[PDB]
Amino acid sequence: REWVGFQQFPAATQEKLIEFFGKLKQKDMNSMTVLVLGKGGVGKSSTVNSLIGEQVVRVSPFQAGLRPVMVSRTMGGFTINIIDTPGLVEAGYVNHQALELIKGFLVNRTIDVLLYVDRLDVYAVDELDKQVVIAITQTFGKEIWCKTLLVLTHAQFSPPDELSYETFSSKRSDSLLKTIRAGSKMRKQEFEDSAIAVVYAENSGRCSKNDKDEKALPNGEAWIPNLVKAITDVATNQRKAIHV
Ligand SMILES: Nc1nc2c(ncn2[C@@H]2O[C@H](COP(=O)(O)OP(=O)(O)O)[C@@H](O)[C@H]2O)c(=O)[nH]1
Ligand SMILES: [Mg+2]
Repeated sequence: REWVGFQQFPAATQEKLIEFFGKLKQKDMNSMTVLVLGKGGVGKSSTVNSLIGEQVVRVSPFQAGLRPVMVSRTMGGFTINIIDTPGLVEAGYVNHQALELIKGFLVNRTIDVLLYVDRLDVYAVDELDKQVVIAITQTFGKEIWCKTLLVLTHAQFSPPDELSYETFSSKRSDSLLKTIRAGSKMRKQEFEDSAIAVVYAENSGRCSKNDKDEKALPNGEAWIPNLVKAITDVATNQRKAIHV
């Protein structure tokens, strides 16, 4: 479908997205496919709707047995495909049936970028997070991690008491990255080489805006263009995409 949501982005965001997608088109990539994975309730669907700028997937405090969905939008000969998914944990365990459904849904498809999504405003990683990584590695292979971005939602979180945002967020992202390294079995150099970048998101209607009317992080940066910059970076990193 035509990309109506694009028209609703502020000019400053439009400008950046055109630059990013324009770079892909120059390399004769006239489309890209983004897979989104995560536990339930972390804002996967919300982040998808933020990226498309339309209500294309269902958001809810409760996890609906639901199926993967591909949302596709096209503009000036360029097409973005984003695959939203059911959560990867159920009742304190990894949901392997969800993973198999997702994998089944991906047959024949080429995945340019994985977004592995979790919340910023969480105080610990636990064994379940590592098991989610382990299961993703078993389903798609170790190589998925060289095409992945860690996306942390609820970025407008303000930590309690004396704690700085920067200390809290660097600890949260570090702990997750170390979990990815552990669950993927990657050696320290191998892991450094995968170069997994951390991107922040705030899907709340109450998100701060910068002075160009763009949804902004506490540092003032426009987060939707940041995330698109990171996606298009990974899409064109010349590591091989993920075929299933
Ligand atoms: N404050 C805030 N709430 C969010 C954010 N992302 C999602 N939510 C809320 O968290 C709940 C789950 O969101 P959803 O997108 O359905 O998560 P999913 O199960 O991972 O697909 C919903 O009630 C959303 O409104 C975020 O960045 N900030
Ligand atoms: Mg969802």
